[PDB]
Amino acid sequence: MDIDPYKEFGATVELLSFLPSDFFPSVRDLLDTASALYREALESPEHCSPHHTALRQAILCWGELMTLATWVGNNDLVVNYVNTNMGLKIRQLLWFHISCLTFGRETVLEYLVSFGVWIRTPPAYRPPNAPILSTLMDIDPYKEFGATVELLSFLPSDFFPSVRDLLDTASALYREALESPEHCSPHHTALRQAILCWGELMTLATWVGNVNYVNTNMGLKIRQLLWFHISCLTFGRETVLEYLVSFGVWIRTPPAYRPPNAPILST
Amino acid sequence: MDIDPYKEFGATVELLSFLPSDFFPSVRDLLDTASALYREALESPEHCSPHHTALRQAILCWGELMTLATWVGNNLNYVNTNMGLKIRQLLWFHISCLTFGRETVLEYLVSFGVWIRTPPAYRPPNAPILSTLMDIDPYKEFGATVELLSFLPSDFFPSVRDLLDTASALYREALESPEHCSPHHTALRQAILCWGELMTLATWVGNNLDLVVNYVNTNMGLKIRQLLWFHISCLTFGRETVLEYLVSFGVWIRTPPAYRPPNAPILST
Amino acid sequence: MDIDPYKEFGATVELLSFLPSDFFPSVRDLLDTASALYREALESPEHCSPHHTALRQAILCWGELMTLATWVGNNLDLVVNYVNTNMGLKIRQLLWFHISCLTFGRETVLEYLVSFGVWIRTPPAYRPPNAPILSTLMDIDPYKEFGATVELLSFLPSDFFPSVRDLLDTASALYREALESPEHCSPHHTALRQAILCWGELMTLATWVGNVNYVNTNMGLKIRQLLWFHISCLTFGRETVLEYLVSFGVWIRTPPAYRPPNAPILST
Repeated sequence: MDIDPYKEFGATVELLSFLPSDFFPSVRDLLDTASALYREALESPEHCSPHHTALRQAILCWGELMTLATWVGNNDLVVNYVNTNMGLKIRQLLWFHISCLTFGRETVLEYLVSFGVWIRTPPAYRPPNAPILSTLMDIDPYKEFGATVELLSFLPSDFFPSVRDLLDTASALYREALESPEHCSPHHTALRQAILCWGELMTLATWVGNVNYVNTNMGLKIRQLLWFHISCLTFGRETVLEYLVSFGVWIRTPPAYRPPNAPILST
Repeated sequence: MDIDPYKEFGATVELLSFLPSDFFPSVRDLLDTASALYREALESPEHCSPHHTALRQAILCWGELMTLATWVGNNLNYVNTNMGLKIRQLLWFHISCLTFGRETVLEYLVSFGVWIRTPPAYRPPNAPILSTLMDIDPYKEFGATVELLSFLPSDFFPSVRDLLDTASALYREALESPEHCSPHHTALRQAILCWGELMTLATWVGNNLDLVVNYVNTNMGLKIRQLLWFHISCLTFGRETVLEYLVSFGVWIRTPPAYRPPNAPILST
Repeated sequence: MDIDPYKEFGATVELLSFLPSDFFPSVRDLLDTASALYREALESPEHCSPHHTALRQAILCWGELMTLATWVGNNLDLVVNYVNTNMGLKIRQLLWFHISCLTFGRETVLEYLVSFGVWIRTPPAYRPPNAPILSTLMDIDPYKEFGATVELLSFLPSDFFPSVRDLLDTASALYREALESPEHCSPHHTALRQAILCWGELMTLATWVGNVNYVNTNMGLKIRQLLWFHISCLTFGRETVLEYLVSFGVWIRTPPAYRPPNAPILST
């Protein structure tokens, strides 16, 4: 399954390769621009726009890569690797969705065409001023979906399936829905990023070998985002919101006072 | 979470500390004031006001501090300085809401609060005093008693850390609301703050002279886990369902194991 | 109480950190712009815009700070570089904002601070060499728009106003959800956010000068009058305190053994 991270928004990954690599601002310069304008709209308990759901998973995915990169620095050079291969990818996702929130949807799509002809022409007949976008923070990933990360701390560590076992569930059930140019739900917008957040993390975990604590620290965090959004699409949206409450009272009761089988999720 | 126990009444905790610290009466003058006027109403099985639900837990939380302060003095002064000022304000504000109205005391904290602030030559000569001229049960207004909650086993109720974060994962945006959504919410806002100042005293004696945290969890931590489990379940499953759960589960643990249903009764949606 | 000067008008403090420090024109070149375009409206007794109420107090905040900087130059050159780095730069923003919001409208500045954000975030090999500058659409009485004058409040004696800490605690206890809110709700709240923040800069400078107890009898008294007048305008209404000020005038002007010994207290 090959998921284009911005295909629902009108762009492609190769149309956005019109811009050079060293055109996007730094992640320090992108996260502060996000928090200066959209702070109460990013910490909001509802999804105002499909860029807002896409930007929330992009900020949190950089939080995982920075937690992973400084981990292997303890156990100097990996920061030079992460800022060239996948740190550039987060800079594309942060730049695109910030400039979609500010300067509309179609204006930044017309900007990639208007930059696509500026960089293309020879330097003799090029204007000196490149085209630029003219006149018009700890977030919770489940916050617009109703649950919190505290509510999913009641589920034990072995309740979730494997991450390879969970990509196969989404790739079989919802493949032509996740690889579509539409959204069709705010869950598919959030689910498409968690595929690539794990996909752009496993290439770092493959490169760092040339030990595997990732499957209890970062992978357990991605097995929650995969399970919550698959079950939000399969067994309804609010049925899983009331299932976690019913699992909350089961896991809180001590042994010899609860039924021995955990409550399953169905219908 | 940070819960303000005046927030649903229109007042804030910094509007109450607008006044001087020594203005509020003693706990003995305030507890016998509420017993002289509302002992026939605080012991009643109805709410009749959201101030009565807040006042029943404010008296009971002071009884929990005066069962721990007697224990830490006996098994080796601080309460009246820190915890005593916070309990004198809850008794003063809730009595004066029931006696003089809720809106008059809110315009009294503003008017008297600027009266100290003005210089003593350009202010009115006298302070503008306000005049329009006991054993209680925390479940009795809800339907249960202490006896029905003790009918269930003592180690049935979960840990205190397991119950605080359930409220923070289900009703954090409703416990910190400026509106009392239910009398279960008003009785629950006091219980988080009662355990908050109960544990705050326990860390101070832990640094002063751990036996005390083993003592609190026996007879005070168990008493907190009762109404923390009770008010969370009554918000989730309804008050008319938890009362049947205590009856259903209470008979189930008493019957012999060969003639009971094989799994314990549990509440769910 | 952490009050914010721009949060009422739409922007924030950190959103104005998009622009660098050395972008704003000097305090000399900004006051020459204000007096050239808005002098018949800044000195007018009307409430013409909430930018005018914030600009009337921002000039007099600098007019009181420069007095303190001139005063410490005698009774000890090392303070001018301080008052141009921490203050100065903090008041160059508040003067640049309300002049440019009066001139080009308020919503154009908020789309300009974003548009200078994208010009400053891009690497220098791809941004244009031209900045995205915007070009398309004297003494001030601080009480005159509200009804009173300075000399009407000189009749109240120096031992009549409470201290600044007693008058700032009255603010955060009575009006804190209305001062910190992003709405105006009155011309008094807008004039009260600046008087609190101007005291934040005076006590900051007075601390570093002592690293000076005349501040609360030459400049703190002007803050004690401004904080008293706007708290009383919200507590008792505006007409009542203006009617009380003429009733203190006929009291404090009569000699002793002809006036009642009790001052005419504010009521209602």
